[PDB]
Amino acid sequence: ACPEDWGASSRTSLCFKLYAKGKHEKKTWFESRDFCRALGGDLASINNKEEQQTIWRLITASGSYHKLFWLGLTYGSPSEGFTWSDGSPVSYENWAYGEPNNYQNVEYCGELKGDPTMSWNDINCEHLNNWICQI
Ligand SMILES: CC(=O)N[C@@H]1[C@@H](O[C@@H]2O[C@@H](C)[C@@H](O)[C@@H](O)[C@@H]2O)[C@H](O)[C@@H](CO)O[C@H]1O
Ligand SMILES: [Ca+2]
Repeated sequence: ACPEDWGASSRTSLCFKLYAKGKHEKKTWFESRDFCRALGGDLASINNKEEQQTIWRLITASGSYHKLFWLGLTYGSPSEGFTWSDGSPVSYENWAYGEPNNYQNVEYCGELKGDPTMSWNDINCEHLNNWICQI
């Protein structure tokens, strides 16, 4: 079961919460990770298409599209490539076309484009974004 405002009550329920903020309250990737971890959770990992649907549904209920959200995607070692901050394997991927491209060699964190594509892009970790936590 999920906490109130994070999901449903069934044993298989996955718990996510959107944090959409104005520019003066958006956070870097590391700040967002720390915020979610302070609650006992982490930045959201999207481990399969079912979790993707869950998050997309939350976005539709928000009444706001096209927003960008930090996910728990962070680059590891050169041989690892991208990892999830919660330690789960990156088995499922939904990178946008041509991503991750490490554009200009400065893109080590992953963001979700909150539109129907639900696609991922690697971007500079110091950008200020909205974020999604899990618990
Ligand atoms: C898919 C791809 O390689 N896109 C390149 C562009 O990078 C993309 O857009 C920028 C603004 C940033 O969001 C990147 O994280 C993203 O991958 C790049 O700007 C452009 C330069 O001419 O080349 C594209 O191919
Ligand atoms: Ca990129």
